[PDB]
Amino acid sequence: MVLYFIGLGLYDERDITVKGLEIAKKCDYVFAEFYTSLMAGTTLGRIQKLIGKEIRVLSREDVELNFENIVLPLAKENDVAFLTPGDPLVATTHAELRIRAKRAGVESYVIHAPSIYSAVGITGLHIYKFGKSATVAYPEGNWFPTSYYDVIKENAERGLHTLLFLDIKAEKRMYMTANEAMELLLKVEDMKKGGVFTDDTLVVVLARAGSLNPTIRAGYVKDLIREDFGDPPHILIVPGKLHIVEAEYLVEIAGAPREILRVNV
Amino acid sequence: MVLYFIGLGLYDERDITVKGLEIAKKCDYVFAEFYTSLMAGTTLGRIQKLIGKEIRVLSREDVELNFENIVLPLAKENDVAFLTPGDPLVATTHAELRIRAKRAGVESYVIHAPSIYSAVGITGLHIYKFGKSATVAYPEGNWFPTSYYDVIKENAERGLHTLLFLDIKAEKRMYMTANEAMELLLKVEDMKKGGVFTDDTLVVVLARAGSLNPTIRAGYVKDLIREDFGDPPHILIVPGKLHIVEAEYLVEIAGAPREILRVNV
Ligand SMILES: Nc1ncnc2c1ncn2[C@@H]1O[C@H](CSCC[C@H](N)C(=O)O)[C@@H](O)[C@H]1O
Repeated sequence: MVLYFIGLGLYDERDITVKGLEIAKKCDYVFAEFYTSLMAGTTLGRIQKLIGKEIRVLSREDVELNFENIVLPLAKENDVAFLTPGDPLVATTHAELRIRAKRAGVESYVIHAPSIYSAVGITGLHIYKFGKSATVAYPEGNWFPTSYYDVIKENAERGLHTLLFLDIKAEKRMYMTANEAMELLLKVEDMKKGGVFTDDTLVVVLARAGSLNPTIRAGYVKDLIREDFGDPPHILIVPGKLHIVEAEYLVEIAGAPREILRVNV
Repeated sequence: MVLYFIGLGLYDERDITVKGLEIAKKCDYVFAEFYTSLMAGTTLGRIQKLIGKEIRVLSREDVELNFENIVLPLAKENDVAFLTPGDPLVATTHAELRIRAKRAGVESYVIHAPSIYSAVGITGLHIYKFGKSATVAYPEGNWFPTSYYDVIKENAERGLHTLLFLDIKAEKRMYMTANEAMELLLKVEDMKKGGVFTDDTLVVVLARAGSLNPTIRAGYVKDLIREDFGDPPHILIVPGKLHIVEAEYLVEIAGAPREILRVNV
């Protein structure tokens, strides 16, 4: 009669909360999805071992098209857990699943966990200053999405920071790197000429948030575009005007140039 | 040798991540602050019991004025942890404490935890649509804060949602309710008259996020301003233009008026 949406957190199998782990252990059935994002610092086997339960992985179609046929039936007469990377319901499509639960006569509860949306606070940038968020998607065929460029423009215009989620081919386990993201943005700039993202733009890269050793780097595009930020996942941030306290953190903690103190404050 | 900033999560002691617990358990000294937020479902004793260490609570003055005199000295010869509600670097000024650690020759690490900033996903509103955030501060003396009103206006103009952190007076044990926040906004509206926040404005309230049964309610101010949302902490949200799926969730899960389903595109 109960469905639990449990977040797995940021990077490895220990990023789940104590509450989530204990609840998952008591569930009769445990499902999971790894298409909204991945858990780069662990494996399905390591998560299964920690939970002590067999974990049935569901694809995007399994969830979007057949959630009520695969998960809800068992949730009708048993305690069922649905695991997702990060914090449940941050991914736009998750919320709706709670409605399906209601219509199936199944109760649902949400067990939160850290999300990159909030973890970016480790960059030293004030969370309240983050504006609208966006995703940089790989272009392909004759399709070249550029909406994320406009998000940056509108946020920076109001002195706000822009969080850019980078594309990921979950099934193929291919992660877009911050370098690839910067290359694309310069390419979009060259096409839109809005002076939004250039070699002189200050950016912040956060890699492997959740790990005890994430890479946090800040600097101008011209200097970071070919820097090695380590293994995925990577997140790119284009900050707006900085509070001096933000700038000092970037310099002291993220190795940013002293120049940002006079150019971006 | 090291200093750990470990988040405790949204509501109770089990909201800490497994990573944070295992690390805290092995630290020599454990400090904490409980003035940046309110964990309404636990107590110091329960947290102490879970971690198996005596937790020394620090006041805002202890931290802001003497963090380097109380915490850092020990971190030079021991493994020290600093616990905080939610995520240690979200809507707090704790990030700057990492600079003090550095300048003191102390390596610091951050362990994230569920944050109210991302937990808002449970309201059904798309996280990427949230714009700048703000804090509704208690007026004091002849000083009546109003900056949060302009944040809502700017976000609403762009079709973005606004997350409003509500004030807290930890030592005085005062936790601002959504009702009180709504009252203050109506007053600011009377002054500025920007038509930003009125009796007809649609709002969303989230109370005690993190608990298994948080209060999630959506409706018009005139109808919710006197409603009982349960014990604090509370958060208030002023949605921008809604996607149909957001409206459906607000109606099905947050009990909003069915008329909002009819979106004005
Ligand atoms: N569990 C909860 N439920 C509802 N609101 C919460 C909450 N936790 C925090 N808040 C809101 O956020 C304010 C504190 S600001 C600090 C937030 C904390 N660092 C975090 O990451 O969660 C509270 O006064 C309240 O307005």
